[PDB]
Amino acid sequence: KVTQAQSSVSMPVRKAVTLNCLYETSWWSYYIFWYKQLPSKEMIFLIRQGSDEQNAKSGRYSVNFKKAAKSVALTISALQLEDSAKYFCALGAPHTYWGISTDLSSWDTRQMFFGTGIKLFVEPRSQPHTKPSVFVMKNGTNVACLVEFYPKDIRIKITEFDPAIVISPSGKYNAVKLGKSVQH
Amino acid sequence: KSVTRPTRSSAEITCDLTVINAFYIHWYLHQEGKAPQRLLYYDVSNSKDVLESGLSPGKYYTHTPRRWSWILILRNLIENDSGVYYCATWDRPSKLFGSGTTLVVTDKADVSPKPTIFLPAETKLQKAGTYLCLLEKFFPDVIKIHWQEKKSNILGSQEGNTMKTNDTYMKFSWLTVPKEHRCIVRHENNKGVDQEIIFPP
Amino acid sequence: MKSVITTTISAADAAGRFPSSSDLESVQGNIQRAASRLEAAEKLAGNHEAVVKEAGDACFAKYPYLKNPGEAGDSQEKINKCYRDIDHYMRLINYSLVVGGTGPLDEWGIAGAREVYRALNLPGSSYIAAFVFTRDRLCVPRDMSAQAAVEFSGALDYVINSLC
Amino acid sequence: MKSVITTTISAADAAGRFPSSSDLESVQGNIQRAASRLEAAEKLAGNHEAVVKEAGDACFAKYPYLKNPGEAGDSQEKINKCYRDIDHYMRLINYSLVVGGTGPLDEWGIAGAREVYRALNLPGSSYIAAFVFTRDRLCVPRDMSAQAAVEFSGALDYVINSLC
Amino acid sequence: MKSVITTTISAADAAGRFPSSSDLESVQGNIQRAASRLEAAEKLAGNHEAVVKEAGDACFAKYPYLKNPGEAGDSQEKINKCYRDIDHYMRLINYSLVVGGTGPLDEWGIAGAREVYRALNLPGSSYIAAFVFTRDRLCVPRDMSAQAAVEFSGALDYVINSLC
Amino acid sequence: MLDAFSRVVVNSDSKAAYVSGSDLQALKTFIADGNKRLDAVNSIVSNASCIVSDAVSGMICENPGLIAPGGNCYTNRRMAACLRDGEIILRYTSYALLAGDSSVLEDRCLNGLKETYIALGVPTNSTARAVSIMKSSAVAFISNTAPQRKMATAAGDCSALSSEVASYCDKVSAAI
Amino acid sequence: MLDAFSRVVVNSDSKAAYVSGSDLQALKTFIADGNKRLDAVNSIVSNASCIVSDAVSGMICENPGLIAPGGNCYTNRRMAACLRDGEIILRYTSYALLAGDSSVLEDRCLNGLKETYIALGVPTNSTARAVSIMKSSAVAFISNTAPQRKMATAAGDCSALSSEVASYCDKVSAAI
Amino acid sequence: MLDAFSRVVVNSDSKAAYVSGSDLQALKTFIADGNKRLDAVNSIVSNASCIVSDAVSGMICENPGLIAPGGNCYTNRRMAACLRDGEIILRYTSYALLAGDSSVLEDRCLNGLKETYIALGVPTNSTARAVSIMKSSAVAFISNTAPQRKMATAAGDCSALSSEVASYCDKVSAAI
Ligand SMILES: C=CC1=C(C)[C@@H](Cc2[nH]c(/C=C3N=C(/C=C4\NC(=O)[C@H](C)[C@H]4CC)C(C)=C\3CCC(=O)O)c(CCC(=O)O)c2C)NC1=O
Ligand SMILES: C=CC1=C(C)[C@@H](Cc2[nH]c(/C=C3N=C(/C=C4\NC(=O)[C@H](C)[C@H]4CC)C(C)=C\3CCC(=O)O)c(CCC(=O)O)c2C)NC1=O
Ligand SMILES: C=CC1=C(C)[C@@H](Cc2[nH]c(/C=C3N=C(/C=C4\NC(=O)[C@H](C)[C@H]4CC)C(C)=C\3CCC(=O)O)c(CCC(=O)O)c2C)NC1=O
Ligand SMILES: C=CC1=C(C)[C@@H](Cc2[nH]c(/C=C3N=C(/C=C4\NC(=O)[C@H](C)[C@H]4CC)C(C)=C\3CCC(=O)O)c(CCC(=O)O)c2C)NC1=O
Ligand SMILES: C=CC1=C(C)[C@@H](Cc2[nH]c(/C=C3N=C(/C=C4\NC(=O)[C@H](C)[C@H]4CC)C(C)=C\3CCC(=O)O)c(CCC(=O)O)c2C)NC1=O
Ligand SMILES: C=CC1=C(C)[C@@H](Cc2[nH]c(/C=C3N=C(/C=C4\NC(=O)[C@H](C)[C@H]4CC)C(C)=C\3CCC(=O)O)c(CCC(=O)O)c2C)NC1=O
Ligand SMILES: C=CC1=C(C)[C@@H](Cc2[nH]c(/C=C3N=C(/C=C4\NC(=O)[C@H](C)[C@H]4CC)C(C)=C\3CCC(=O)O)c(CCC(=O)O)c2C)NC1=O
Ligand SMILES: C=CC1=C(C)[C@@H](Cc2[nH]c(/C=C3N=C(/C=C4\NC(=O)[C@H](C)[C@H]4CC)C(C)=C\3CCC(=O)O)c(CCC(=O)O)c2C)NC1=O
Ligand SMILES: C=CC1=C(C)[C@@H](Cc2[nH]c(/C=C3N=C(/C=C4\NC(=O)[C@H](C)[C@H]4CC)C(C)=C\3CCC(=O)O)c(CCC(=O)O)c2C)NC1=O
Ligand SMILES: C=CC1=C(C)[C@@H](Cc2[nH]c(/C=C3N=C(/C=C4\NC(=O)[C@H](C)[C@H]4CC)C(C)=C\3CCC(=O)O)c(CCC(=O)O)c2C)NC1=O
Ligand SMILES: C=CC1=C(C)[C@@H](Cc2[nH]c(/C=C3N=C(/C=C4\NC(=O)[C@H](C)[C@H]4CC)C(C)=C\3CCC(=O)O)c(CCC(=O)O)c2C)NC1=O
Ligand SMILES: CCC1=C(C)[C@@H](CC2=N/C(=C\c3[nH]c(C[C@@H]4NC(=O)C(C)=C4CC)c(C)c3CCC(=O)O)C(CCC(=O)O)=C2C)NC1=O
Ligand SMILES: CCC1=C(C)[C@@H](CC2=N/C(=C\c3[nH]c(C[C@@H]4NC(=O)C(C)=C4CC)c(C)c3CCC(=O)O)C(CCC(=O)O)=C2C)NC1=O
Ligand SMILES: CCC1=C(C)[C@@H](CC2=N/C(=C\c3[nH]c(C[C@@H]4NC(=O)C(C)=C4CC)c(C)c3CCC(=O)O)C(CCC(=O)O)=C2C)NC1=O
Repeated sequence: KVTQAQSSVSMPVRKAVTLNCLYETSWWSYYIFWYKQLPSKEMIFLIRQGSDEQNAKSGRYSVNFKKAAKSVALTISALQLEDSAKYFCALGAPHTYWGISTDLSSWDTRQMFFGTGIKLFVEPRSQPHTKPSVFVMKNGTNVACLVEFYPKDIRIKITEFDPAIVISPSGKYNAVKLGKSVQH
Repeated sequence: KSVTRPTRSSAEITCDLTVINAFYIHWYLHQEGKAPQRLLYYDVSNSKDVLESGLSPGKYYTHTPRRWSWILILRNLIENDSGVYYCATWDRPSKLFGSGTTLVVTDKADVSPKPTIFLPAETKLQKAGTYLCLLEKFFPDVIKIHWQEKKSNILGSQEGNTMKTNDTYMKFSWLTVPKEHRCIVRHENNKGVDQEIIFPP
Repeated sequence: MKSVITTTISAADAAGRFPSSSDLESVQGNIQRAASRLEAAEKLAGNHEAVVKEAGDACFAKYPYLKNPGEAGDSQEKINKCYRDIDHYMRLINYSLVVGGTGPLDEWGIAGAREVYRALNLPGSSYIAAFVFTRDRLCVPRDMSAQAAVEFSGALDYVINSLC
Repeated sequence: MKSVITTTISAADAAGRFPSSSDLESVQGNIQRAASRLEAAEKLAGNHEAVVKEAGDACFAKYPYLKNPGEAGDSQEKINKCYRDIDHYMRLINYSLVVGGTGPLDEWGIAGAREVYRALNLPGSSYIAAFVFTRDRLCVPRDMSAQAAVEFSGALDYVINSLC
Repeated sequence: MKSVITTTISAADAAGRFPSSSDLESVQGNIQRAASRLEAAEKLAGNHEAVVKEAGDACFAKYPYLKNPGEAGDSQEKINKCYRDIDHYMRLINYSLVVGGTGPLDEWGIAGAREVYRALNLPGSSYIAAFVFTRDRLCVPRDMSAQAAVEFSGALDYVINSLC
Repeated sequence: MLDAFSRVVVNSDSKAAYVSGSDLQALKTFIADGNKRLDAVNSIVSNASCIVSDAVSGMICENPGLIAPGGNCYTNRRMAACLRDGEIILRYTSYALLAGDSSVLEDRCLNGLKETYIALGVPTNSTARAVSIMKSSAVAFISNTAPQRKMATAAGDCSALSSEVASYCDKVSAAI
Repeated sequence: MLDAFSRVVVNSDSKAAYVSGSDLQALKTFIADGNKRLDAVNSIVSNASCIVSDAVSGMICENPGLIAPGGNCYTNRRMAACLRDGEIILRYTSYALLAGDSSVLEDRCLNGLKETYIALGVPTNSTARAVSIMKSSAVAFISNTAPQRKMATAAGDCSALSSEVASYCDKVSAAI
Repeated sequence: MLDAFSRVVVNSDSKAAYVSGSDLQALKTFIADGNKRLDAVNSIVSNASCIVSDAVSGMICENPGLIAPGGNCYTNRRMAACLRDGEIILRYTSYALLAGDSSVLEDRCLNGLKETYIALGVPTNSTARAVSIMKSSAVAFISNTAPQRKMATAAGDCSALSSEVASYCDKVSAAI
């Protein structure tokens, strides 16, 4: 069993965030896997940490493993803008032949137990407030208002839909309001 | 990446695991709020399905369309059966995962994404415009909008969120152009192949 | 499987004779020694996980160089394989105690073991250290009776002699 | 003593035939490769003491545990015997280079070495480390010509394979 | 098919060993001597018809009694069979030069030839006359190089010794 | 070859399991009945000549064509071979009884015995009848009910060993 | 057994033909590449234990059911038999590479190997996997592309010898 | 069996010494004369039947009692045994010449040959005469001084190989 108690953690860019995952186990030897689920839901392997190994490190990714406390909390360092995902603490015992139940299974049949995941949002770094340039987009009885604005506080009728605030690659925010002005 | 099928029907879950020396294929369900959990694994050599305890046989079947190919079959679909499914096989350092397909089970229209196109002032101001493409009333919400050039195969394009309109969904995307940049749309329901939208200068 | 019964029956079959007084006498010895044999076997079966853990820990403590890169214990995977090997040997020792002879050990853990360990860079000294630790760790009458201890230590010494 | 000449002559004798075109061809190969293998043998004979010293130093640096009590090399006499064993193997490699085949190695260092090293608790990995260091330490043509190096490394790899 | 390569590989397989330095050395001798023996083979393959006809003429000139009734060669059919046999032997000699060993001769022209010739009243002296004429007729460097001549005459002498 | 203990070990090895408490208890029961098993083996081997000769004679008396010309028991050579093969079958049955397992019987007697008898022309039905008469005689000797031989043994139930002997003889008969 | 020269002679013997100019030129190419062939055979044999141990270990790592109870690599006896078979296959592959012909391999190792493995229960898929890993490692050693062991040879192209080694290993895999 | 290189190694092994510079130079001389040695071996083997018939016929003509009744060469069976023995001795002498060492001859032909001949009644004087005539013919063929057949070789002094052949034949004579 895996217990990721906290989800939706927030941490800025170029920062370090520690994702605290616990686990319950009756296995003498095991491994702990750390997966990030992309918005495309592509479960991606990040780092492998075993029960009887030194705390794992994969460059940016690192683990602070515990045996008695069973705290194998992954730590990410120097976060990039495209590092936000749903991070899963995966407890499995693939390459283990001794110290598990007495079943006749050859560890290729062994399931990888997952925690409920922790979503990470990589907020941009603190920086001087930026004035947004506004263009209102219209083509065929449809109005879309795209707004260089920091923080996420632009605070911008057949139907008007929820504006979408996204972190621009420029280390800032860009927003679109689509519906059938400036306040930042 | 998405599979929409009515209740009391059959859903085919293919995936892209190109593993050749596989011996077991595990099928994980992530129900987007719980942990990804195995329903069964497919014994590749012996062609057996091992359902986890407390389940009922005849709910999950692993089909072998080709050599190194697998598909999960779901009989008498219910809404609880909805989620995201992965085929997982153990690799040397980890467990490899397929791209993952989303199975939405609806009770039982043209739910293709309707392309609303906003050809863009900005080139007067910043000599760099943007093309934003809107796709409305599609089902399911599982969609993928990315932008490419006519010359090459994934340009960094800002992507807004998805919003339910009444019972279908809406989603847009724009690409801050510093040429004919196309807007590839990947949805389940399209005009069989995935969608695509042109944009002129 | 090398045992009292199988040895006597094989000798009689090679001579093409019915079981004689000596064969029944040998089986009587099997009967008498079975008490200690099966006591040791049952204790080992009930406490093998702890015994295997202790043997592996002693093996890696006496030879920390195994954890060096390019050595047999250079990863958690093959450290667990070392513990699994010790478990295999202890299970074969349990089988030998149940059987009454080295048959299971001879056929399943000793035959070809030298070639495997040479080919896989597994020093026999590490196995020997694990089994020596298991043998010298056994306490009488705490762990088993004196004669069950004789059977258990005899199986371990047989494994050690097969490795050295 | 396995060599080109002995192998072909033994084949002809087993068939009970006079030396034929193929036997003379093989001895021509002896002639052709003798330059390289005898250059390797001469270099090894002239620099064997330092080569053996380096091989033993590398063996004991790779496995310092050999100095621990109860292990091969826990006394100065045992370390001297290790260096003498490496000297014996290098002498047999020189003999193989002179002979042109693994004959001297097979008969005098390899045959029974498995049983000797198992009985005396001599880990084959130590010998393998010494010979691997000797093989990788060789430089062309700083130490010997390319083909002499090929023959020397071939003899060393033959010893290593006999040990692993 | 006996050759250098087959001899060394068969010896290694009988001893159950990988090709060692001696085997590669013998193959190197094959490489060295292939030039001469393949020159001889090429010359014989290019001029075999004249050589065969001429060996047959010499055979029947030395033994004109073979044309007498009841003898081998008493009919044009049997004379043509004589020339065909000399052609077969020359082709097998070409094969022996190509492979670098007596293999093709041993297995296809020599084995059982004694029984065949005794049963069919084919005197070995006639074949010996043909091959001796072919051997002594060769001229250096007139027909082939010195070493090609050595290999060709060696094959012919091997055939003669097989017939005498 | 395997005995009861080695059979239990092999079954445990298929599961990579230490010999369980249930298997250990079964082997302890085997040991506790070990004196009875030794008495049963002694009963069989002390009358082995009687068992084999009586069974061959009964097989012949029920099938007189066996000693007729062309019959497989005609020709004292064939009769001696028949008595020898019956004695071999009883010997391996006694081995199985002593071991508590039929592995020795099948592996060293019954493997290829059917094919061998087919090739030789040995009648399978008559051989089965001889093996069944051996079964009955051996069972009687185990239970000391043999009307013409009373082996002094302590009173008790040896019906388990009698059933074991019957099962070994049935395995012989089914092999052919 | 046959070599490349013996193979050419056997082919010529079929048509009662003296070895033609084209076959002679092919064998002259074989000789001119003979030093490269000896290089390749030396690279294989000097790493034979490496190749065999790595191939068997990889076959086990991808298929841990082989070392599970009932698997064909469980029981150190079976493990040593597997390592011995890998060594034998590599030895006959090296024989074929040295000879330039697969006759020695096909006639002394592959002859009856498939039915032997079927009778023994040796899994053909796992054996093929082990032989394929041996092929990859041997080819890497021929081309001196092994990451952890480089053998010094003069610069050149031995892709023909690597392809020949791969062909012998593919012959081994197809035989089973 | 040992060759010249193996003989040098064995001599060096007795002192636990690496092969000395003088021994290496002697073996280099052996290699430089290796083409001469192959020339000599070819000359002997190409005339092996010639030499054996020469020797046995000369031994019989010098001692006509060998073919008289009771003689050891009378009875075509004994005559063929004599011819076979001459061929075997010449074959082992050629082995020694090719190897440059008497080890193969001593260990495989002469070991126990004297006692075997004494038990069989083979006349040691006549056998020695045959061996000496073989020595003369083989020496003539080494030096290409045989009156009836000449073998084309490059001009050079092969007196060392002729003396080696003579030494091997005299060793045969001493053994008997
Ligand atoms: C089937 C085989 C079998 C064995 C070989 C033992 C091995 C073994 N011994 C101990 C544990 C122990 N073993 C001993 C015994 C001794 N310590 C000494 O110093 C004395 C020389 C000797 C007799 C008093 C003691 C005192 C302990 C408890 C403390 C310890 O861990 O050492 C433990 C840990 C669990 C426990 O028993 O508490 C194990 C696995 N047990 C088994 O089941
Ligand atoms: C039925 C009986 C039976 C056994 C007894 C074992 C024996 C055994 N061990 C290994 C395999 C192995 N065994 C070990 C164990 C060791 N690690 C160390 O540090 C020590 C030197 C040593 C134990 C003392 C290691 C390390 C390997 C793998 C070698 C490697 O590639 O690193 C293998 C090869 C297959 C595999 O990879 O699992 C086998 C057959 N297996 C059996 O089936
Ligand atoms: C017969 C076998 C044979 C060998 C295997 C070597 C082994 C060897 N190498 C060195 C010693 C040395 N050997 C070399 C040569 C080389 N060092 C490198 O790192 C390069 C790869 C390579 C070619 C440049 C060097 C540079 C030294 C001195 C530095 C050192 O000790 O590393 C010495 C000590 C004496 C000396 O200085 O030469 C010896 C015995 N010598 C032999 O006679
Ligand atoms: C008795 C033992 C014996 C051997 C072991 C070989 C050793 C040997 N190899 C080559 C020669 C060679 N060896 C190789 C081998 C290779 N080079 C690469 O880059 C590839 C990775 C690899 C393929 C196998 C090549 C390509 C040559 C040709 C170089 C040349 O001829 O100059 C030569 C010729 C001269 C030289 O270059 O030294 C010799 C003698 N010959 C023998 O007689
Ligand atoms: C592959 C084997 C091979 C041989 C054995 C020879 C054999 C041979 N050479 C010649 C051909 C000839 N060869 C020579 C040369 C010589 N004259 C002598 O007396 C010397 C011994 C010799 C070197 C001076 C001459 C002079 C002829 C023509 C005259 C003749 O037939 O004797 C002929 C006659 C037909 C012809 O070729 O024109 C024959 C059968 N050729 C071959 O292809
Ligand atoms: C082809 C040649 C050949 C033979 C020579 C005979 C030999 C022979 N005799 C008997 C069998 C027998 N033979 C006898 C004969 C004897 N009774 C006496 O009082 C005397 C001592 C003795 C001869 C005078 C008896 C009584 C039996 C029956 C044995 C029994 O079942 O008790 C049997 C066993 C089968 C049977 O019951 O018939 C055989 C093979 N049969 C052959 O097929
Ligand atoms: C030299 C070898 C050797 C043997 C042959 C046996 C003989 C033997 N049998 C039994 C003991 C026994 N033997 C039998 C046997 C039988 N009783 C019947 O009524 C059946 C007809 C028959 C079945 C085969 C029984 C039933 C017992 C149990 C009696 C008891 O244990 O008190 C005992 C224990 C003491 C006794 O009760 O006498 C012994 C030593 N043991 C040996 O070591
Ligand atoms: C000259 C050719 C030559 C061969 C190629 C082998 C072929 C061969 N292999 C085995 C025997 C065996 N071979 C294997 C090997 C295998 N098990 C696996 O899991 C792998 C897939 C595979 C090797 C890659 C095993 C495990 C056995 C023992 C089978 C058993 O006892 O159940 C046997 C039976 C005798 C024995 O056990 O040694 C033979 C003849 N032997 C030869 O003489
Ligand atoms: C006890 C039985 C027995 C025999 C059957 C003969 C058989 C026999 N004959 C000869 C020996 C001989 N036999 C002959 C006979 C022949 N001359 C011809 O012209 C014909 C071709 C042929 C008869 C048809 C000749 C010529 C020799 C001498 C061979 C030679 O030295 O050239 C020899 C060799 C010894 C010797 O030189 O005498 C022997 C063993 N000798 C025996 O001891
Ligand atoms: C590997 C070594 C090797 C040898 C050297 C021979 C040695 C040898 N020679 C003979 C046997 C014989 N050897 C001879 C030979 C001789 N008679 C003479 O008159 C001559 C003087 C002399 C040869 C020059 C004879 C005549 C016999 C037969 C004697 C007999 O059967 O009475 C025998 C007994 C078996 C047989 O008859 O073949 C043996 C072992 N054989 C071998 O295998
Ligand atoms: C595979 C088969 C094979 C052989 C059969 C030999 C054949 C052979 N012999 C010599 C070479 C020689 N052969 C002889 C032989 C002799 N000259 C005399 O005058 C004496 C009568 C006689 C003594 C035996 C001599 C003296 C040389 C030296 C000439 C030289 O090397 O140039 C050479 C070197 C080149 C040459 O000059 O021809 C070769 C290749 N080598 C082989 O590789
Ligand atoms: C005259 C042609 C003839 C025979 C021969 C027998 C042969 C015979 N013996 C039997 C059965 C049998 N036979 C013996 C052997 C018996 N015990 C001894 O110790 C002595 C000395 C014996 C030899 C005579 C025993 C002990 C049994 C067990 C059953 C019983 O007889 O009570 C059975 C019965 C098998 C069954 O139950 O199906 C038969 C048919 N019958 C015939 O019709
Ligand atoms: C931990 C479980 C495990 C293994 C064991 C290996 C087993 C293995 N070795 C391979 C392949 C392989 N193996 C070697 C040998 C290797 N290289 C060297 O330089 C030396 C000294 C070596 C000793 C080990 C070579 C040279 C190759 C060629 C390919 C390569 O590695 O580049 C391949 C690929 C075969 C193919 O191409 O199909 C495998 C699967 N892999 C695993 O996952
Ligand atoms: C008629 C009773 C009779 C004989 C038979 C011979 C037998 C004979 N041949 C010899 C010696 C001998 N024999 C041959 C073989 C011979 N030479 C050739 O060139 C070819 C092709 C040959 C085939 C026959 C050679 C080469 C020699 C070497 C000495 C020489 O002839 O010059 C020697 C001398 C041995 C010595 O030197 O001690 C003798 C006695 N002599 C006889 O009195």
